Amino acid sequence: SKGEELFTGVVPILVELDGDVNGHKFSVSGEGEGDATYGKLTLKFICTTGKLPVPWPTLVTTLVQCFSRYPDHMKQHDFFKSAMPEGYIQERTIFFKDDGNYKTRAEVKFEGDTLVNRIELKGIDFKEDGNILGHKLEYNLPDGLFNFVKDAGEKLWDADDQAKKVQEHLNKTGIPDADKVNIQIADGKATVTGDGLSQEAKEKILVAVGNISGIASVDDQVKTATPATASQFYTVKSGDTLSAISKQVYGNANLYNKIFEANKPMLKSPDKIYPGQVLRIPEELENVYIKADKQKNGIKANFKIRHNIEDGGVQLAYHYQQNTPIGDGPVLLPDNHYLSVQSKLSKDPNEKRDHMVLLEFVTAAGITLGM
Ligand SMILES: [K+]
Repeated sequence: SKGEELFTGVVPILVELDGDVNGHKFSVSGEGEGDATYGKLTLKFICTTGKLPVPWPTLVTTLVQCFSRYPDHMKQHDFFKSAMPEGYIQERTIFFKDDGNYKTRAEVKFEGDTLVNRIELKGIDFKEDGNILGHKLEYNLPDGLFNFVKDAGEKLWDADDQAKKVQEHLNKTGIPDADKVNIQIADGKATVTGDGLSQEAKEKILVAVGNISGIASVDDQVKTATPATASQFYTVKSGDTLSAISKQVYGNANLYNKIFEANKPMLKSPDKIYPGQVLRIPEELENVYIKADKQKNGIKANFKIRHNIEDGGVQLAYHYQQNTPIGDGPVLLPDNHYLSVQSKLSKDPNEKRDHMVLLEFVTAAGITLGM
């Protein structure tokens, strides 16, 4: 198990992708670094040929799982590092439901002190007005400033006494940790400041202040003691039901109670949603499932990605993966396990080329009972 030595600290990363999707050719270069002790990746990608013809999110999985955090009890199962520095070949087919597919072949290996991921991608059969080539997928979840339908929500005053009325509302309705934030109201703009809340507790506070009549935006100045993926925020439409919303955002109405619970105690029952109300849509988690493929000396994985569609819905991307070592030295062939991935996409306001900034955390784990 030599290869783990190479990952004990911060390691620079080069990524190069040459892609052609339905004859639309493009290239991507990536620079940054990974820290496998923390399963952490910090990378920025640039479309070097111009504008990217597909949504950036659809390329994330293709654009170095040797940087996954494998805890001590899991190191027996870390195929990815055991193949270093000679590396591995990583191949996938990605089936976008009701649309085209990507086929990818990548070489992942050290070149000097740098871990390099060189990729060839070919996409075919996509609908030129589909969600992919039509650029209908949301890039990321809005940060920092959240917008609400200004005149929707609880009526706390007619048209610091305003911020006082808000704080009393948060308290009276039972919003957890309302006593750990400070509210400021400036002409339809609320600023919420606080420290050491959960991601979930923060989100419930933000939504409860925004769902007040006369509040058009909420400035999230709240630090979470600990990150974690944010939820989607959904604006209720005339005619909506929680069941129909669930069908759109998750794919089935049978997850409607997931939305209801995630918006308690602000929301008292499924029938009390109203047009213009913002609701938290908690992530439906997807894991990466890995298995060994010994008579090929590597591993297989399967998983799916949920890509949010901008104007409502989810585009599923089914992934099937095979990894084969490049070197002939023995490698670790793991037991069945899974990886848990948290990813955040952002933009450099000063960058002018088509790009993607990526922050990612990945951890390994053993298959659970509920699985
Ligand atoms: K409002």
